[PDB]
Parts: sequence; structure tokens; C-alpha cells
Amino acid sequence: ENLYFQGSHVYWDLDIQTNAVIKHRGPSEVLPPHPEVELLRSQLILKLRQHYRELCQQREGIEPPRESFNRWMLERKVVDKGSDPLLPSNCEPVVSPSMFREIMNDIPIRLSRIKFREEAKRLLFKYAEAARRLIESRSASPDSRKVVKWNVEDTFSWLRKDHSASKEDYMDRLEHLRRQCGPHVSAAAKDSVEGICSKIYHISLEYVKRIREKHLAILKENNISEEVEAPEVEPRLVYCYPVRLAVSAPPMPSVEMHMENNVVCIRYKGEMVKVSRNYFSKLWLLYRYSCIDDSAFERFLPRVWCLLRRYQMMFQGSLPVHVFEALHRLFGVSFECFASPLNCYFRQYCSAFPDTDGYFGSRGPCLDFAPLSGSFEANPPFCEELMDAMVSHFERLLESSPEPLSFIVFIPEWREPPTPALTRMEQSRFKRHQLILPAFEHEYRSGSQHICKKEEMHYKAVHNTAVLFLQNDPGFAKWAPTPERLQELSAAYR
Ligand SMILES: Nc1ncnc2c1ncn2[C@@H]1O[C@H](CSCC[C@H](N)C(=O)O)[C@@H](O)[C@H]1O
Repeated sequence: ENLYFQGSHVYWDLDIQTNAVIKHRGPSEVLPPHPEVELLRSQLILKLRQHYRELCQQREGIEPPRESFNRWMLERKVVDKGSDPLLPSNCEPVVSPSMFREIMNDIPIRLSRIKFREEAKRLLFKYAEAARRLIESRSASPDSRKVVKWNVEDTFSWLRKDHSASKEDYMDRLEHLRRQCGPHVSAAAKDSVEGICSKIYHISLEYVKRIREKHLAILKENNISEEVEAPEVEPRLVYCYPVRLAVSAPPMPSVEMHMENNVVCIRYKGEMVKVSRNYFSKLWLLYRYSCIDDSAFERFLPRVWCLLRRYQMMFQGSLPVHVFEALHRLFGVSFECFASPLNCYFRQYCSAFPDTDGYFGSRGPCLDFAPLSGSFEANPPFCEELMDAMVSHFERLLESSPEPLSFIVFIPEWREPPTPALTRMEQSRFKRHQLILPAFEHEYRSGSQHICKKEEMHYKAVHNTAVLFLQNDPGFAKWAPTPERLQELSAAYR
């Protein structure tokens, strides 16, 4: 009963070797990270977030929906053909469907939960006033104007007369009025919201070039060229390896590091990133297991600074440790399709950034990773466009491979009407079993687990979680969801 230090718990098993198999692929075209480039990349995101909250206020009088910007970057990266690993650069369509609908949901007014009878009367009144105002101001068909005008006016006549209404009466009147005016207000504000989604995209596209022009200037300063070395590959099937970068890495600037109360602090030009001690030791193991261009491991500290700085600009949680042990012991799981160097359980995984995370075991973005065999676990971030692309990606891999392939996907029943991605997997021909983790009866690890305290690690899931076993025929023959296996799996959730 004597820990090495306070918080010296292990939340990973970096000894599990991979069973993921891929065709040997060439290096990624993304440039190796550099602290001077990430410093410019971080301050351009902070400007981009400020542009986003100025456009929503100046053009709609509303603040941006919470996490709508972060969700926007996930959606953009599903279709982005650009070369920046964080900001979108070449997307189709320009207007993001994710950012568009999240803004529309708070138009003409962001509805808030009401805790009193007069609060409901206020929200109903404020909505009616905002809906009528938005139609008169923005160009619309005289028909659409008249429908909103009268339907709003009817709500006002009822508010003056019927003073005996209750908290429930005001709520039902709002939903009806929201149903009637909803479609008409959307067409009037469509051009305005599309402008917000388009302006933010074009500003980011401009920021990407400002990042590349400084990144190329640093490479040319160190006499490094952006050319191919030897794309001649002997085509073969191999076990998965960390994503490699084509361009050689230049020598990194010096960074200063100190530890205070088992918390590691790394500094570069006044900017400091923090990480707890055991996760700092974890990154050291991942760096030794994965990095092959740093012979003396001399770029470790500056590359860790870039890693932590990248996930700071990025601003769910992980499965419990005892659950990952069960997935590996019962279903041979050895790979996380959605993870990061800070939350990964295995030393092989897919992450959002191949330039900063490849040095720590990442295989790059999941949609660019095409395994032909292996047992996988999938806990993707809540983003419908990414989730939908995921099951399409998984189904293609299960279709076109005679080797054992398995995907155990954890998706919450968060939304009152389920995401199409969850429904698509429920009807998949590779679905071998569907399991439901009851709400308030299973846990997750913190999303800030890399620096949060041990008392703040685990939290109860307030929603159900759907666990789906997507396996081809040979994968089902090897890692079948047998009753005895499903028995021990649910035993780890207790
Ligand atoms: N395009 C992408 N490909 C792979 N992983 C991605 C990704 N975009 C985001 N992610 C990562 O997916 C993670 C989802 S949280 C998952 C936690 C844990 N690895 C688990 O499986 O339970 C986030 O940390 C995020 O960084």
C-alpha cells in the first residue's frame, strides 16, 4: 500500500502487440511538427474562434452554440482534401452542414430551459418578437411574411386575453408557434447562416497558407526539401506501424521543462503546456515504441510540447481500464480506431493528427487507415458526419477482406432520435450482437484524463451506450460474441 507517487496509476497496456494488418503504405505528406509553427497555429485558431463568435453576434445576435466550432473541425476533416492537419483547407461543400444546423437551432433565439411560469411567458414572447422581426428585416416571399406575421400576432392576442394560463400552457403554445414559424424563418436566415459557415471556412483557408508559408520557410532555412525519396514499394501485407512523415524533420529549437508536484511543465517562448507525471512517463514509452527518426530521442521534449499544444487548440471520454482488458482478453482487441496519445490504451491506435501523434504510436486518422485484419474498438467523438463515414468505412473493410476482422463500436444513445450512424450499424449484415449499457449504470474515464486528478478520472454515463459487434465471417469465427464471452464483458461493467 505504497504508491510511487500520488496519482501513479496506469491506464494503458503498452505491451499488447497489434493484430491489425494493412497493405504497406507510403509516408504521409504532412510536415513534421515544429514549435514555431504550432505557436503560429495556436494563435490563428484563437483568432478563428474569435471570428466565429463575432460573426454569430454581428449577424444573428447570438453566441455560438457550445462546441459547435470544435464539432465543425471534426466534420470538415471528414471531407477535407487540404494539407493542414488541424484547420480545413479544401472541402466540398464549402458550407458545413454541421455548423449550419447548430446555428439554425438557435435562430431567431436560443431557447433556454424555463424554471417558472413567468419564465415560459418570457420565452414565448421573446420568440414571437424575434420571429416576426426576422421576417420583416430579411427578404422573404410576401406569402412567407404573412404566415409569420399573423401566426405571431395570434400568440400576442392570446397572451393579453388568457391571463389564467399555467407553466404548461405557455410551453405548448411555444412549441406550436415554433412549429409554424420554424420553416419560414429558416429560409429567410439561410443566406445569413450560410455566409457564416462560408466566411469561417475561407478565413481558415487563408490561415492554412499563412501556416504553410512559415512552415516552408523554416524547412528551406534548414536546407530541407519537399520531395519524394523512394516511392518504389514492394507490395506486401504487414502488421500496422505508426504513420510516417515523408519530409525529414529539421532540428528542433530548445525547450525548457520542470516538474512541480508530479506535474510536468514544458515551456517554449513563454508558452507552457502541462501534463501529469504518469502520462509524461507514458508518452516516453510511446515515443520509444514508435519513433524511428530520433535515434538518440533528442527531439522528444519539443515534440511533446507540440503534441500537448496541438490538443490545447482542439480543446468524449474513454472506456474504463477493466473494460479494455476484457475486450482484449475475450475478443482479442488490440487497437483503438479513435484515440490520442493522451487517452490511448494500446500502443497502436488512430488519432486526429498524424504529424504530432505518429511519433507516439498513432496510425493517423481512422478514415485513412484501411486494415485487412484485426480486432478493433471504436469510440468515436459525437459528430454525425464522422460517425456516418465511420460505419461506411468499416463496412467497406468488412466487405472486401477474407481475413478475420472485427469492430466493437461504442456509441451512446444520446440523441432522442438516434443518429443515422447508429441505425445503420443496427441493420448491418456484419452486426453479430448488439449490447446496451444502461444509463447511470456504467462509467467512462475523463476526457481531461492526462492532467486531471485520480478522484476526477471516472464519471457515470448519464445516457445509454450501444455496443455493436461488427464482424465478417472469419472475424466472427475467431472473436464471436458467445454468451460466455458476453457474460464476462458485462461483468467488467460492474
Ligand atoms: N479522424 C480521427 N481519426 C481517429 N481518431 C480521431 C479522429 N478525430 C478525433 N479522434 C479522436 O477520437 C477520440 C475519441 S474519445 C475516445 C477515447 C478512447 N480512445 C476510447 O476509445 O474509449 C478523441 O480523443 C479524438 O482525439
